[PDB]
Amino acid sequence: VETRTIVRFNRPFLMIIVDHFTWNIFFMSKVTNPKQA
Amino acid sequence: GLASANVDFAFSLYKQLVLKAPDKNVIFSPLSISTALAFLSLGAHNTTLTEILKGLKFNLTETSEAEIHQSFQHLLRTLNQSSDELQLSMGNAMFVKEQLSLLDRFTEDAKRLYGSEAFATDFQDSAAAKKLINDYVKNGTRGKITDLIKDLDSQTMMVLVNYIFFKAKWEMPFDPQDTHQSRFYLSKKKWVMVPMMSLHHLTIPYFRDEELSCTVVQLNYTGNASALFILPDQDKMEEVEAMLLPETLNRWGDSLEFREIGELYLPKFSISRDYNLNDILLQLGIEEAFTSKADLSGITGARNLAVSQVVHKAVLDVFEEGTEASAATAVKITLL
Repeated sequence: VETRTIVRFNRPFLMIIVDHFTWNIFFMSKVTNPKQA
Repeated sequence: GLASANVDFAFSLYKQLVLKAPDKNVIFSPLSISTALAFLSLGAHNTTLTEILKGLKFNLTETSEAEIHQSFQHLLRTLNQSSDELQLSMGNAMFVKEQLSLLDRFTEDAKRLYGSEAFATDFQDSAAAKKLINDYVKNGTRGKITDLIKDLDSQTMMVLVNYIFFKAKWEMPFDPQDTHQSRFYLSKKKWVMVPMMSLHHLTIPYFRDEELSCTVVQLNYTGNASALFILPDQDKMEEVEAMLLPETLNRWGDSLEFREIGELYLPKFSISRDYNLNDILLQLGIEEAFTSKADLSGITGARNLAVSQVVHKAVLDVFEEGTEASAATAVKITLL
């Protein structure tokens, strides 16, 4: 029996866009409904 | 040591947004809003000033005014990078009523600390002043934020504007050949079919937060920026939101470790929101600035200015090659 990791963003999630050094937050978001362009 | 204040402000504002409409998409730039209010605070005194600075979550027993503004000055210097690899720009502007003489200290501080542009505007023609400001924001956001200002009172004396623009490539981009339609569950019962991008056999920073019932992964951009994704277990979103604190972000950062992930699936999406932030800023303790007791006499020397509205608009676009995001904030200041 092997151990594996699967990640599926198939329900509401958070996305935080951050600066590499300070981790200051440029953008904060929650996707409850992924509307299309 | 002051990024924690901006993170505190970001999460405190987030929670207020979600309390008013728990099921809507959220997108905003806390850094844009913080910068605009710090810019405004250059003209504030007494209770108006301390409420703004504490509302931005700075600790005034440990940090001086000068240190606060310098931290925004330093941030602005770094958030202006440009290459096909990563574009990040931020700008500040003041739109000043025609004939209105500003204090030398305010003008000099704004230029030195916020790098601000200034424009004389005839606010009596509100449609023209609106066009002027909206075109300025459209240019600064490369067409992404249009109609930041939906209306202006003809009694407006000054508008402070901040915009941010971000365009980045993934360090590990998705291949559209492997983007396929599958279900995204809005709730345990309701689903929508969306294009799910995928990556395989990848090693990225990963943390399963068993205590907070969520999974955290970091997807880097090419350049000095990263995306942190947090996936709450079903029905745990509201509690994960309550745990959004600077200490939680720090703990996540300390706990991420490279891990081999067999499959990762992320939807393509493009969202947009606009806000009137008056009520939320009032909840965070910013009150006198909006009233006849406002003390903004540091702008012209006259205590006859109050904040009428603070508005914000932001957009987020996520796709196989990278991400495009932008936002802008306007602080409308009217005559008392």
